[PDB]
Parts: sequence; C-alpha cells; structure tokens
Amino acid sequence: MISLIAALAVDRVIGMENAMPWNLPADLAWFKRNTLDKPVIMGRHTWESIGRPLPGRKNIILSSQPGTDDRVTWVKSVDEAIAACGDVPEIMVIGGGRVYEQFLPKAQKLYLTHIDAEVEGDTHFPDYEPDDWESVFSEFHDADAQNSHSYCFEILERR
Amino acid sequence: MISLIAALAVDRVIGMENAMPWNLPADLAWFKRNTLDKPVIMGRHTWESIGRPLPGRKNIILSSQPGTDDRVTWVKSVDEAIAACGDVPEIMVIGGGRVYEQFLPKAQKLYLTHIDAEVEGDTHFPDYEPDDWESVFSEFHDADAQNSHSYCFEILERR
Ligand SMILES: CN(Cc1cnc2nc(N)nc(N)c2n1)c1ccc(C(=O)N[C@@H](CCC(=O)O)C(=O)O)cc1
Ligand SMILES: CN(Cc1cnc2nc(N)nc(N)c2n1)c1ccc(C(=O)N[C@@H](CCC(=O)O)C(=O)O)cc1
Ligand SMILES: [Ca+2]
Ligand SMILES: [Cl-]
Ligand SMILES: [Cl-]
Repeated sequence: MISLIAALAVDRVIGMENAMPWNLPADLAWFKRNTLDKPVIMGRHTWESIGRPLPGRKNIILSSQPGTDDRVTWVKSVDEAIAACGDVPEIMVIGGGRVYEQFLPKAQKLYLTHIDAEVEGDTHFPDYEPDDWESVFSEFHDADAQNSHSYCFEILERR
Repeated sequence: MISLIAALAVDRVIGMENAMPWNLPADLAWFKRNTLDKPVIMGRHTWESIGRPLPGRKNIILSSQPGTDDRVTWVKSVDEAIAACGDVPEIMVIGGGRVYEQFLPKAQKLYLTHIDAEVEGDTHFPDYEPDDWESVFSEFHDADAQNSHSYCFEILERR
C-alpha cells in the first residue's frame, strides 16, 4: 500500500521558496518513526533539501533529470518508483507537491502534521475530500521549549 | 573578557520560553564555531530549549532554582558564574534576556545574528548604544533552501 506523509501549514501550504519558518523537532521525530525501515519516495527538490540520504531507509528519487548521487536510487516514472520498492507492505511518499499529486490517487493512508503557521506558500498539498478519508488518530500539542508552533498529528485511512 | 552572543529578530526581540519561529542552521554553525572550547553561561529557559549539555564547552547554568542535572554547573549568582569559569581568555554568555541584562555592563564584545523575521515577543535584547561599541565585522546572507530567513552576522567591540 502507498501512504503519503506531509507537514501542512494553514491552507495546506507544504513548501516556500526557502526553508520553512518553523523549528519542529517533534515533527521530525514523528516523520522518522513513521518512515524508518520503509522505502521513501521523493522528488528532486525534496532530495536537495534534505541534503543526504535518510538513514535506515531505501531512498528513491523520482526525477526526469539524471542522477547526481550513488547512494540513492534514481527513477523516472511512478511505475519505476513503485517497482523499485519491491515487496514491502508500505511505501512512503515524502513530497513535494508534484509527487504527492501523482501518488494521491493510489494512496490508502495519510500521515499528516497540521501546523498552526500562516505563511504564503509556493506549493500546497493536494486538495483531499474529507468525506473520502477517516481520521483514525489525532494528537494535539502546543509550541514548547523546542517546537516553535503548535501542531497536530493525524493519520487518515481511505474510506 | 566577557562576550554575549545572541540571535535577534526585528526590533531586537529574542526568545523567552518557546522555540523561535525560524530554521537557521547557518546561525547554529556560527554559534558552534564561536563557543566551542569556551565556557558558556546560560539561564534556565535557554538550558531547557537546548535539552542537553553543549559538547566541547563548559556548561554553566545561572538560576535561583536547583541543579536538576550533574553534567553541568549550577550557579546562583553572576559572581559565582564568573568564578566557575576559571581563567580563560573569553567567556560566552548565551542568553536568555535576564542573563544578557546582568552581563552587558561587564561585556566587551557582542556577536549578533540579526534575522529578518518579525516575531511578536515580550523580551528584547538589552538596549546598546552602538556608539559605545564599534562594529568590527558585518556579513549578510540571503535565505536559502536550508535557512528560512535572511540574516546578518555582526561583531561589536566595546569602545
Ligand atoms: C526537508 N525535509 C523534508 C520534510 C521535513 N519534514 C517533514 N515532516 C513531515 N511530517 N512530513 C514530511 N514529508 C516532511 N518532509 C527533511 C529534512 C530533514 C529530515 C531529517 O533530518 N530527518 C531525520 C530525523 C531528524 C534528525 O535526525 O535531525 C530522519 O532520520 O528522518 C527529514 C526531512
Ligand atoms: C535553543 N538554543 C539557544 C541558542 C540558539 N541559537 C543561538 N544563536 C545565536 N547566534 N546565539 C545564541 N545565543 C543562540 N542560542 C540552542 C539550541 C541548540 C543548539 C545546538 O544544537 N548547537 C550545536 C550545533 C547544531 C547541532 O549540532 O545540531 C552546537 O554544537 O552548538 C545551540 C543553541
Ligand atoms: Ca475517528
Ligand atoms: Cl520535490
Ligand atoms: Cl534563559
């Protein structure tokens, strides 16, 4: 099954021209917890943003352009990306916008981090129909000594 | 010689308790480069936001409350903090507000990171009459894939 994992600010903003203006180690911990030991599929821009391969995961980069790093797997189609995953119970799609749009239709679950941040965004998470998804987990947290904004973790399963 | 190092948003607003709404790894690198191998003095809120002893530095916490942890030095007054430092060429004071207020009068150098972020806050870096201080170094940087905002490093010497 395919799952999408994303951090969304108000109005579904997922990316800006520069790094997102928040400091949320709790979100990174949640992301690591939910992606460890699974293949992760990402676009080139996300890859460049991370800076290195994510440890303990099979890193798959979906891009039309050619591969710049030998430590990860470079693919050119959604179909090739899927095949590269092998026989695994769950494949995680980590962004960005375009990638999420291409995988949404095939996704059965969403792991979402809603962040109370108002920002002008460049890219947005695709519009989902809340009537088509069932929230099976939610947990709210306020900003604290280490997290700059309040956020809420949510997991949704396709109805 | 006592130095204060701080990251300031517009209007000199500084953190109080919750993490600041920005992501500036360049500023943390700057921070590390200027404090490594030196004693650092911080208040209780700063300590909680860091979450662990800064490696390669002598960690001194100035607070009225008590020493939770044994890996760091707990002091109750300015004088005691100074003394805990021993005889070193430079003592770094890393915040927060009250701590900066207490040491400014005794400070000979300021390492400041001016960030182009408008943050609502109660706390401000103490007022310094820049004509009692000589700006010795200033280097601007634009925001990028890794740094959420534009920032400018500045070093000032007490004239
Ligand atoms: C820019 N970026 C993309 C990113 C960031 N936050 C997200 N948060 C959520 N919920 N979902 C995403 N898809 C997401 N993607 C990043 C950047 C760094 C790391 C990262 O360092 N992760 C470490 C965990 C944190 C650490 O070790 O500092 C890991 O092992 O996953 C992950 C994603
Ligand atoms: C909350 N906090 C206080 C903090 C943050 N930025 C500042 N920035 C400046 N310029 N000045 C300060 N006094 C300052 N203080 C922190 C939090 C984490 C780290 C930190 O992790 N530092 C690592 C470097 C980054 C890393 O290893 O992730 C180090 O070795 O100094 C430092 C300060
Ligand atoms: Ca439910
Ligand atoms: Cl991308
Ligand atoms: Cl403090």
